[PDB]
Amino acid sequence: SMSKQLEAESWSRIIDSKFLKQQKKDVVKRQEVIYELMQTEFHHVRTLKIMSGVYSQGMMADLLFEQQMVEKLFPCLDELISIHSQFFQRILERKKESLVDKSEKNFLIKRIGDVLVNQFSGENAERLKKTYGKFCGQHNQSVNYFKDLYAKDKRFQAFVKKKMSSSVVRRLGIPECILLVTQRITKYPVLFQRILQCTKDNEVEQEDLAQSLSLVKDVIGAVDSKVASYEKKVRLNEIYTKTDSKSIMRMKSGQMFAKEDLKRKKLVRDGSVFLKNAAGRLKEVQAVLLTDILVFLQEKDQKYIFASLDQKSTVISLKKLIVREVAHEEKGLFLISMGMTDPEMVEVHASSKEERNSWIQIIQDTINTLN
Amino acid sequence: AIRKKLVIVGDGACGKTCLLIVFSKDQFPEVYVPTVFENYVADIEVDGKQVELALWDTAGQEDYDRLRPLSYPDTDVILMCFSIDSPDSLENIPEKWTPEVKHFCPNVPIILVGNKKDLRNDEHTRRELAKMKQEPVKPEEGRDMANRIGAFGYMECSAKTKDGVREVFEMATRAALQA
Ligand SMILES: Nc1nc2c(ncn2[C@@H]2O[C@H](COP(=O)(O)OP(=O)(O)O)[C@@H](O)[C@H]2O)c(=O)[nH]1
Repeated sequence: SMSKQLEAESWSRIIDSKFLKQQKKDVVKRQEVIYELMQTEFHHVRTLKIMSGVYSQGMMADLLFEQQMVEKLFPCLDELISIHSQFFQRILERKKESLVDKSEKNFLIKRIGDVLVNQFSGENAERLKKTYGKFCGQHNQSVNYFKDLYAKDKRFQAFVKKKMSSSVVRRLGIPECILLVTQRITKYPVLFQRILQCTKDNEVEQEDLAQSLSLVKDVIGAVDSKVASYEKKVRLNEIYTKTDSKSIMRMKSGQMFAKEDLKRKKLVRDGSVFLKNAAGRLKEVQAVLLTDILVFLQEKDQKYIFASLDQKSTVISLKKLIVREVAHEEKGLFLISMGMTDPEMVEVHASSKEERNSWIQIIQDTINTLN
Repeated sequence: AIRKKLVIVGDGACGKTCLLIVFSKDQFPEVYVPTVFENYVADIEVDGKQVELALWDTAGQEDYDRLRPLSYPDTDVILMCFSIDSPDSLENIPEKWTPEVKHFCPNVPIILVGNKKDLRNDEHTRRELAKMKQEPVKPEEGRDMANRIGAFGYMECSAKTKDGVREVFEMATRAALQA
C-alpha cells in the first residue's frame, strides 16, 4: 500500500539504497520536493478524513447533530475531500507511471507540471475558489462555534475529550484541523516554486510549473478576496441586529427605510464620523457605505438608530450623489443629492484629513461602480 | 494541559519555516530541508513545568492579508522574525508586523528573533548588503528594537547551525506560561 510506503520520511528513504546511489544531487533534490508535495497532500487528505470519519460522524451519531450543524464547524468538507482525493490520486497515477523497471518501490517523476496546471485551471480552479472561499470565509465563525460548544455544551465537551483521549493525535483537535485546512492552500505556491527552480533543463516542465505557480496564486487571491466579502457580510450583520426595529428614515423618493432594508445589502465600508448640522454641532455617527446607498447611524441606548439631521434623509442613494471637500476645512466633506429639485447637502467631518480623503475616494469609487 | 499555541511571523525569506523544522524534527535535516511545515506539538519543559507547545507557520500567507490573520486567534506566544542579513526585514518589524500582531493578539507576548545569524560575518552577505550602503543587523540594534516594540525578549539564532534555536523556544515557552 502507498499509505504504508508514505510513512517514509523522505524520497531518499522510500526508494532502495542501491537506486538512490545511482542518482545525481540535483535529481535527488528535485524528487525530494515532489515527494514532499505528494506526502503533504496525503497528510492533508488524512486530516480531512479525520474531520469527516471521526469528528463529523461522531457528532452526528453521539450528539445527534444534523448535517447542517456539522457544516457550521466543517463547511464544504465533502467537496474538499472530493477535490483533494482526486488531486492526490492524479499524483499517485503519475508516480505509478514513473516507477523504474519491475520495481514497485523505486520511482522518479520526470514530469509533474501538467498535473498541477490541470488541478489549478478551468473548472477545478473554480471549485477550489468556491470551496476555500467559503471555508476560509467562515473559518473564524467555525472556530468560535467550536469554542462556544466546548465551553457551554457539557455533552459536546465530554465527546471532544473522549476523541482527544483515544481516537486522534494532539495535532488534530477540531480548531487545529480547521487551521490545517485553511493553511493548506497557501502551501502550494512555495512547493511549486521550489520544484520549478529545482527543474534545470526541461523547458516544457519549467513552463508548466511556472504556469501552475501563477494559477495557484490566482486561486489564493480569489479566496483571500472572498474572505473580505465574508468579513463585510458578518460586519453588516453585527450592525443590522444592533439596529432595533423601532427606527425608520424617509428617503428623498419617499421610500421609508428600516432595519430590515439593511439586509440583504452589501457593505463597502463602515466607520465612526461626525455629521455637522446647520447649527454647527457635531453628531457622532457610524458612516455605513453600502454598494448602492449611504447610511448614517447614531448609537443610542446601546442600539443603532438612523441618524437625524435637520429633517434630511440620512439614508442616501448614491445614484446622482456628488462628493465635495469642504473648502478651508480639511476634516470635512459634503454630499449633494442632485436627484431632487432641492438637492439636500449633508456635511460630514472625519477624524483627520487623511481619513477625510479616503472616505471621498471610496464613496466616489462606489458611485462610479454603481452607474 | 498545559497546552500553548505558538505562531511565527515575519517577512518572506527570513527563515520562519527552517526554524520550526530544525526545532521540531527528531533528527536535524543534514541533507534535505523540507519546503513547508504543517503543524507540530512539541513537548518541552522549562522551570519544572511540562508544556505541549503547538507550532504554526505563516509562511505562504505573507501576501494574503485576509488569510494570514486566521492563524492568530488563541495564540499564547508570537515569534516575530527578521533576518540578520536583512536590515529591510528589521524595519518591517515595527512598521508592519507589530501593529498587526498587537491588534489580532492583544497582550500576547512577543519574542523578537533575529534569524540567519551565521551570516553576520559572511563576506558574500557583507558585499551584497554594502551595495546599498547597508550591513548586517547588529545585536544591539536587535535588542533596541525588542525594547521599542515591547517584546518579552530578544533572541538570535541560526537554523543552519542550530545555534540559539533551543533558547528561542525555551524563552517563548516561558512567555506563554505568564499571565
Ligand atoms: N544561511 C542561512 N540561511 C537560512 C537560515 N534559515 C533559513 N535559511 C534560508 O533562507 C531561505 C528562506 O528560508 P524559509 O524558512 O523558507 O523563510 P520563510 O520565507 O520565512 O519561510 C531558504 O533558502 C533557507 O534555506 C539560516 O539560519 N542561515
